[PDB]
Amino acid sequence: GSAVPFHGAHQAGIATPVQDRLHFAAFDVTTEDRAAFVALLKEWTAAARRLTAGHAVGEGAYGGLPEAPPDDTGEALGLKPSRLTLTIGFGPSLFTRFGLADLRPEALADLPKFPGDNLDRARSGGDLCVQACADDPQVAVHAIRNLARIGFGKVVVRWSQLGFGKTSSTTPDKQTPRNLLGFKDGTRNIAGTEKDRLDRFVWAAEKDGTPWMTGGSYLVARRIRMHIETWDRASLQEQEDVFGRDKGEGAPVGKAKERDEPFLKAMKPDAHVRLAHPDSNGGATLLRRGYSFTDGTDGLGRLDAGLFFLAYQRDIRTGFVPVQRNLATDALNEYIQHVGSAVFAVPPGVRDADDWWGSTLF
Amino acid sequence: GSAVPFHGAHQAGIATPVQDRLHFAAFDVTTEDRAAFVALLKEWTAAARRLTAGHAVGEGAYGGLPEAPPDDTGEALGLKPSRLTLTIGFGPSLFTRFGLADLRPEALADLPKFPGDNLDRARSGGDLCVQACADDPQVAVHAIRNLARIGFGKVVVRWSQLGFGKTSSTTPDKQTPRNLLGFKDGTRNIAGTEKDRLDRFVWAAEKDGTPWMTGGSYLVARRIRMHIETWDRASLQEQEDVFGRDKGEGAPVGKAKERDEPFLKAMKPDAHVRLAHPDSNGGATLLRRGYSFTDGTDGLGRLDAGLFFLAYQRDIRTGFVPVQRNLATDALNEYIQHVGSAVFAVPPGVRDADDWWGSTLFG
Ligand code: HEM
Ligand code: HEM
Repeated sequence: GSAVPFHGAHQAGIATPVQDRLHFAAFDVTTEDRAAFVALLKEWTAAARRLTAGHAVGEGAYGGLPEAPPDDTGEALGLKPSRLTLTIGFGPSLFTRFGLADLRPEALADLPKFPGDNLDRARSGGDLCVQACADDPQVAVHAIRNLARIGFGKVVVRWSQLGFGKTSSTTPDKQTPRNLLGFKDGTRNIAGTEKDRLDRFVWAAEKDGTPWMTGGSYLVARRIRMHIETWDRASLQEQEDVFGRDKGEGAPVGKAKERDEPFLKAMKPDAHVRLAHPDSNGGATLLRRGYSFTDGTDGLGRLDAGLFFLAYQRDIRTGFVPVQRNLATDALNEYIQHVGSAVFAVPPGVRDADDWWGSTLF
Repeated sequence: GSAVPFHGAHQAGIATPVQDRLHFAAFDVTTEDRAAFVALLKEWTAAARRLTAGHAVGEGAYGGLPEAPPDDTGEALGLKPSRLTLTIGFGPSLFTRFGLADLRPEALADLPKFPGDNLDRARSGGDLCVQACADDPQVAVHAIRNLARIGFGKVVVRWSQLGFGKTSSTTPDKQTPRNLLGFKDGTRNIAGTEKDRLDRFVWAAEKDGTPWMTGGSYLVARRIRMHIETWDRASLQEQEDVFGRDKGEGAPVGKAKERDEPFLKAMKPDAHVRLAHPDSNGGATLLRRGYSFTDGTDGLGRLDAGLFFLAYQRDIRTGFVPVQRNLATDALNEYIQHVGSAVFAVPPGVRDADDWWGSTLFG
């Protein structure tokens, strides 16, 4: 139930232990007035300081003037902070506004088309994003709803995604969660304690070429549908061969324990783990932080199921792009389809109580 | 505690403690063969016994023959029972199959059209339901996914709804949950401790007319969207006047504490509490067991959120129908819309290890 500190050199919600629930929103900007947009970023930062400490925004949820709408919508009253983090990102499309064209980072690369992509344009892209993670879904919905309300007239929600359960780990000391295919997901990630690996693979550095982004990161979001009818009729051996790990323990093929190191030559040449491993990709390493979803039925008698994949990296060109390119022959492709995509530059942290989201850019 | 017993005179999931999360699924039957359907009910009961104890279905999720699909899909390995309950119900449309038309209970009444209804036919009705409630949403989803798999070829999933209430790890058990309008929700309800009130208002009795249903109950489900962005622009006074209770404490107007008994004459005539109260409805009293939902955002950027309303009662004609009829002029109607509906007869409990869901109906 405890609070996660909001201020720092980096934004929380990346290296932080992964919380149980997600509410992710992408917004488009509707104002052309730079000063008005700056005012919004400041007001949002002030609200985020309240929300992440379990307090109501503005003057509260009740006890004001009877004839005015309350400043806070009130549905998180009496709840703990529940490890809420709020992480903001800026999309490539933002940099066509407010005279920002020459400040777009090179590392904020547009993704190529990948074989098998079927991207819905309405649930792709976005001028900006807010990732809300918490252990209580009500706390996460409250945060997104109140930010959107404050932004009325300056921003609109483009698309959103809820995640009911995590499929990732930044804490190797704790149990690794399973995805809806029934396999542990998150064994070989980057841990929040691994400061050297975070500096090498996740945080942007001054020397990388974009000063305002120092201490930030780059985010790729992919909405992935899972063909569960097809998967659920596969044999146990087929399932294990797809990944290169056994289902019950999650050990590499031939080994006894989850955290034993993979021996790649024992895996099939199209096994997911073999293709995705840093040693297969010139050392490229990612911080994975995704969640499972189910959005009803598919209208054909079946449950809908998928994975909302999130990865953080120091440079999109040296992280997600080489790895996903190497997955062109993945055995897993038979059972999944990418149906949504977005990239964002995640700025540095809010240093103290006088700072504000995006201050290094604006 | 960690598990809820499966066996009993009544099914669990009605009077037993309210769990943090819901996965509710409605199913349509595709077979015409009565024997095949009975065999499914037996297989589903065997699976439910395993699932509610935190065990995998059948021979397990791994360690069987490599060339066979696993019996259990594996996504709940390592999780706890999580207070899982599985509650089955039968829709009016099931009774047009298997020669059952003369065994439909009179208390399983079709609902009338109510003012302002905008029902999506695709998210309404169903031959069967399974209500899966647990404190961990992955435990609930795993249960529905595996029942649907076991049934493939005999049933399909018609519609599915996820919901949430409180998070019990961080929120005290005695605190009333708030709904997404920011008001406390559940103050004046039937509690599972009230044995006599359950007998009077919730459980079907033998003398009610349908012997196979003795110890069962009747369920109404309504998916109710809230117009969140319109509500959030209303004044504090307007929101309180809609309900007849204050927002901070949830006390009735003119009183000081949440649990103070209401004085109906102090509320506005079309306030929700005044219209819904038993004294306004000839004594009609309901067990509410609903869950909030937030599904995402719609094509206009608005939040697709609301209340998945569930009510249990001894007879639909003397429970939900009179009360919802009385809400025709409710001040709350400005901010909500009913967009899905279904009714089910929930049979009696599974008595012991040799009994099965539906045994009193099928024989
Ligand atoms: C529905 C889609 C996916 C599923 C079900 C899935 C599943 C898994 C599983 C079960 C593991 C093994 C345990 C672990 O180390 O985490 C794994 C590893 C991994 N996955 Fe995926 N994955 C999916 C999509 C992706 C995508 C899109 C990428 C990147 C483009 C990716 C990158 C990785 C990486 C880098 C590893 C760790 C390899 C290593 O260093 O040992 N995965 N995945
Ligand atoms: C989105 C829809 C609804 C919302 C937000 C809502 C909200 C509330 C609230 C805040 C209360 C007061 C606290 C309490 O005693 O629980 C209440 C009471 C009540 N509601 Fe509703 N309600 C909704 C729909 C319905 C429907 C559809 C019915 C029945 C057909 C219903 C029946 C009642 C009853 C019987 C009470 C208790 C009144 C009493 O005995 O004091 N509600 N509701």
